[PDB]
Amino acid sequence: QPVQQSKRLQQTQAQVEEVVDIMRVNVDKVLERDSKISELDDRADALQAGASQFEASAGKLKRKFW
Amino acid sequence: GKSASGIIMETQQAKQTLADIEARHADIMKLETSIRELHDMFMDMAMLVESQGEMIDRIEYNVEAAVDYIETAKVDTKKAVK
Amino acid sequence: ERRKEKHRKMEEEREEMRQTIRDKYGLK
Amino acid sequence: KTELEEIQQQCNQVTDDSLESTRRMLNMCEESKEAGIRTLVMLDEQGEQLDRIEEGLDQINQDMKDAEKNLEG
Amino acid sequence: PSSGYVTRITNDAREDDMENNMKEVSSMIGNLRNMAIDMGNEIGSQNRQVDRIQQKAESNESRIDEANKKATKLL
Repeated sequence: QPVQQSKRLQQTQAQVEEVVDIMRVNVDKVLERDSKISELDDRADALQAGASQFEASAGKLKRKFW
Repeated sequence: GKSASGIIMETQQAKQTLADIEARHADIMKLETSIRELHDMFMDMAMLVESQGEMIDRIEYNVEAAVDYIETAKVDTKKAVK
Repeated sequence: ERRKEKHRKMEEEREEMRQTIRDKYGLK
Repeated sequence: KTELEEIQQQCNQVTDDSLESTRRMLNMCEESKEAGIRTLVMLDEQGEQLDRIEEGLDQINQDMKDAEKNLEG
Repeated sequence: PSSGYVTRITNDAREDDMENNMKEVSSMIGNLRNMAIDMGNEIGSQNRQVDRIQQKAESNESRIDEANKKATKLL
């Protein structure tokens, strides 16, 4: 149904508040994401080493005999 | 003499207009507070997503080796023959 | 543990920013 | 009078408060819009990296179940 | 408070001004919405997609390590 034309100020007022809520959700989600993206900078480096270990165990394994 | 009863209502109407005025004011001011808020949140997303940015840059360089290791040592396990 | 140090020492300040922000708007 | 004039002054300092309010509002929305751009731009390039991370940690799992030929010893 | 966002009390330019900023502040907000909805959806995606990175990068652990045990056994 048609536009809106009786209290355009309040209209924006309201129209602005909905956006505020859509953002409480986005800020929230960006938080769950800030934590997750923490366990990644860990396990990343925690695997950036898990390999830097499976390497020497080959450069030494190789170089040796087996 | 100079006005008397006239300047009497020239005020009654003033007090009204100022009442209409502060009225409109409060609406606008109310809108402006919600907007500061929408604004504050928008600015936080951009500083947040810009932080987790470095955590996706480093988390890069470090995986820019992680598998590169299980690669350099991927072949080294070929001595499954020797 | 040398690594798990910076790892938990970092997450800390990360939580200092999480709450400060989370409360600033009223979450949980 | 020092009755009607004071009122006419409040009438003008408040109207100026409003015009000033709309002005900041408008400024606040533009700043709000410049942050949404650069934000959406970051979430973009980063939503790309987050794919290589997965890509790399795909070859990691690839160059792995192969060394599972450790059925040597 | 409509038929124009700003109710003309004293017919100035002070309001004409307000009107134009209103017609514009409002005409820029339904705009911030799309952005709020966009990013909002992307946040969620990059999110659940970061978990996959997790689950998977966890098995890359029980490999780059558990299979490295054999690298300690053999040699």
